[PDB]
Amino acid sequence: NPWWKKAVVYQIYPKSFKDTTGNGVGDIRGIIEKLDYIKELACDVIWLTPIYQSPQNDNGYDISDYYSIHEEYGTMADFEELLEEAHKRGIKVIMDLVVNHTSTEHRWFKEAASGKENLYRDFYIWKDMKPNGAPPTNWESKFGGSAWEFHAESGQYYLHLYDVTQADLNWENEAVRKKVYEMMHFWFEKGIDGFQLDVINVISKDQRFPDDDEGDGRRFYTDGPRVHEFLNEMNREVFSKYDSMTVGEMSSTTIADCIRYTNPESRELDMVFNFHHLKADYPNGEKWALADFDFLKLKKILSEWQTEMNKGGGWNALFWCNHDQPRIVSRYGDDGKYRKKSAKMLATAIHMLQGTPYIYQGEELGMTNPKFDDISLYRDVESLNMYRILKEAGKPEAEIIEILKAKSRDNSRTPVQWNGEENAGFTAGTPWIPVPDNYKEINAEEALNDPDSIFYHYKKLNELRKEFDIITTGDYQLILEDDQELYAYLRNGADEKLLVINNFYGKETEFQLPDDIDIEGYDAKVLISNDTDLPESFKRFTVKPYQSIVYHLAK
Ligand SMILES: O=[N+]([O-])c1ccc(O[C@H]2O[C@H](CO)[C@@H](O)[C@H](O)[C@H]2O)cc1
Ligand SMILES: [Mg+2]
Repeated sequence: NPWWKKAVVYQIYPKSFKDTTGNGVGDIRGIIEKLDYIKELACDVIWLTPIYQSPQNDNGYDISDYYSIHEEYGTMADFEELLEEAHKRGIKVIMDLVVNHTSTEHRWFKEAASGKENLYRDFYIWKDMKPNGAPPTNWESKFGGSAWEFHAESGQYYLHLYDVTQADLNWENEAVRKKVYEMMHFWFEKGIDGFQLDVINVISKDQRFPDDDEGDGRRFYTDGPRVHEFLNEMNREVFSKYDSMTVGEMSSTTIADCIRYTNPESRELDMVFNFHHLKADYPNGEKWALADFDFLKLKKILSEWQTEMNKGGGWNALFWCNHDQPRIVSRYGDDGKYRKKSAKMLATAIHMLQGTPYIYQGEELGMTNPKFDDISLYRDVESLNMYRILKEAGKPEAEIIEILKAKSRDNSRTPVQWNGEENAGFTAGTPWIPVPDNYKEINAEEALNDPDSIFYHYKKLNELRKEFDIITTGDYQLILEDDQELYAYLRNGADEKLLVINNFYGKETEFQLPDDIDIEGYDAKVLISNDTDLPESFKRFTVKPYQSIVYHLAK
């Protein structure tokens, strides 16, 4: 019974969490000051997105030194004090591990690029131009364009699956794996409690490097032939030595692989995120296109991941939000009239699944997309570039702004709204990204003083996971699969059940318990609800707009 199984993790994006220095950028001291808040929310893990030394060409995911902290966030002494104060409050700390690639400003790369005969050359993935002048493969970077960048001085291309200054490490090379493990030991011995492993499932490449005539080439590196071998080796060398938690962030992976990644017998990872439920509103897999989410598909994806991982002995990391996705109230809830109720409903819908839940900073306040209506308010380079291109293509300003409001990666990066003071109390200076005007109504101080707040609903869900074992051990059973508005399911235990009923829309609808649900001899009590208007009988009743109810059934 490992500590991570009943944990709730709070995801912090430090640059937007809390500025204590006045430069408008969040810092580690700001995190320390907020530990009591995190503890009050009843999270027992904190996860920091990358804070390592980095040129910042790619939001910190381009690391030039894994052993030091980007100066703006604070000092190593600050970090060590964060670990000490977190641990004092019973809070564990996990870091972001980004080892598929490094910055091309990393010393290994600078050495490696300098000549084909340099000691570090094989730390990266180098290939010759094809005789026909083509790049070594037709693979595409996830940033667009070719995944190979030519280096004139040495006469070869290096592989970058991501941005140009993010060079893929050569995991075929034992020296590299060894270096990475040494670095992980450094952080564990400092006392951190685990890692999120960034796109870890793309580290094994097909060493034949064939062309892809059926896609962009991801089938030659996604969940590749040695990934499970590398993860298990990583587990033997590192993770097995500490009381650790590891969560792998898998890029377009499959359920069968994730079962293998997370089954305790594999000795690979503890849990994984997948992103399938967060592609439910992409029409034709077009990531920037507007569309309504496909509810039935959403329910099918969630259910499949619950039942198959449960069956296979895998473990899911449960989440709606991160620094790259729209805030969920705005995306799948109603950030208008039903902001509070729909935010509570969304939290319940996911937290009553089997898995380890993750809360993204500000999600517990029901923070919304900021709805910035002028390009001068945006920051992310992909947003600025998309605006520039759509403008040149003649799209009216208002239509471009509507796209950015739905899709900009800036949207979940606005500063956490602490209070009703200037810039919501995030900073005394000028924030690196603006705070939208809702902050006067949406902020921690307000939520903390409202017993009916989204915050306290999350706190209660968090404590429930510690109080009721069935949340962890019960199976999952989808019901009302084809219902156009309700997401309802059971968690089945030993003479004990949870019945979870969520209205995903703002209309009234009928719930009726299916005949094949056997609850003879079971007594019902409300475990948690977002509405005091409770049905006389849960077996058939009219569900209110965005109503969410969980019943504890015991025999
Ligand atoms: O510049 N960036 O910060 C950046 C870099 C890459 C990126 O795409 C992808 O690869 C990342 C690995 O780095 C993962 O973190 C992320 O989950 C995934 O979507 C998104 C943003
Ligand atoms: Mg600061």
